[PDB]
Amino acid sequence: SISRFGVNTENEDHLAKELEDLNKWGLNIFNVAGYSHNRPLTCIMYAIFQERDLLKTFRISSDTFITYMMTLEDHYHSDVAYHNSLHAADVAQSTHVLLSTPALDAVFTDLEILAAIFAAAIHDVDHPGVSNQFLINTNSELALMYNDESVLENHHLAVGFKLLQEEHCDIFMNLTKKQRQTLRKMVIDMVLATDMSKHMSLLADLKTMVETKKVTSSGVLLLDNYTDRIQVLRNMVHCADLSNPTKSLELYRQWTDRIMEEFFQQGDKERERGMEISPMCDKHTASVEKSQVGFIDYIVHPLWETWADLVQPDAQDILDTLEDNRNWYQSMIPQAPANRDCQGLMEKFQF
Ligand SMILES: [As]
Ligand SMILES: [As]
Ligand SMILES: [As]
Ligand SMILES: [Mg+2]
Ligand SMILES: [Zn+2]
Repeated sequence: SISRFGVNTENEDHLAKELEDLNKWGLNIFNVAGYSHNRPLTCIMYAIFQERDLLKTFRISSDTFITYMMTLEDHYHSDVAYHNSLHAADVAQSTHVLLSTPALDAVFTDLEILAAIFAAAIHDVDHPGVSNQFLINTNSELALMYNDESVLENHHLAVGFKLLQEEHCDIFMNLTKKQRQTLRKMVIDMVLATDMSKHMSLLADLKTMVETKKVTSSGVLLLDNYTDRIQVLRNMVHCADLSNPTKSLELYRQWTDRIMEEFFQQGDKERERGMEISPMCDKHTASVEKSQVGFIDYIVHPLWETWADLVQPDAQDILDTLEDNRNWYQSMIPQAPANRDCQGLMEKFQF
């Protein structure tokens, strides 16, 4: 209901224009946030669920859905530069687009589609704007609870599911016990997979799958067993999570400005607490351009190249944009002279 969003007819008309790109890679989620009183995750998720008739299929009332989504979205930190609800909204919408790629047509069940989009929506909830290592190094209660392993990722999941218990928030109330068990299994799998420390293993497994790749007479992929389906889904969400460099430059630049701002803020916290500054977190040493080029060359491109292979020729335009964006950043490198976590990777592979 538009009233729950507090949007007037004028901005509702603006949103109607923006949402024409709901099923497109070119959707501008920044504009959606601007016309929805900064509730891009709830707005885009509502639009997605309506578009896919998910509310109908799973007997989720608009009331329960919006209440839960607004609750979830409010648990993202609006003062965190990158890992906020705008990023979650972007990953959710990007996942929604990837799910409809021709090569995957009719491959996934409605429960798997629900699980993937839900996973994308909650994958960074209650993110503090600092890395797992920062939490571990400060002897954070969170790190102690999760034994220093995928600390934030485990937390995002715990929060995402815990919020279903708040008043009028159980969007899975009408799923069968079996469906809830299966969806929960898949969501946990996908969110845990967003831990950048698992990237290399994910890509390797994905490549191994592309080898045994099977298609139909029309070209559609064939995934008849659960293990292969969840493997594609976990990589799909991971790709959506790493899709910023594949969007139009106007968007990509904003995403980059944001992640750097977030890294710099962690750097400020480290300096404030007498800690050594983490890689990429010192604005007076960080090479933004070099870092993006290196990150694309060693992490993003390899991943998307593999995904494109799996769904060829579906993701060709994405690869072209990624290439153009990479070369733009390489050109922007101030005319100069001659680990296993995002921050460490960006510093290591720095071009
Ligand atoms: As909306
Ligand atoms: As991320
Ligand atoms: As990252
Ligand atoms: Mg994350
Ligand atoms: Zn993310």
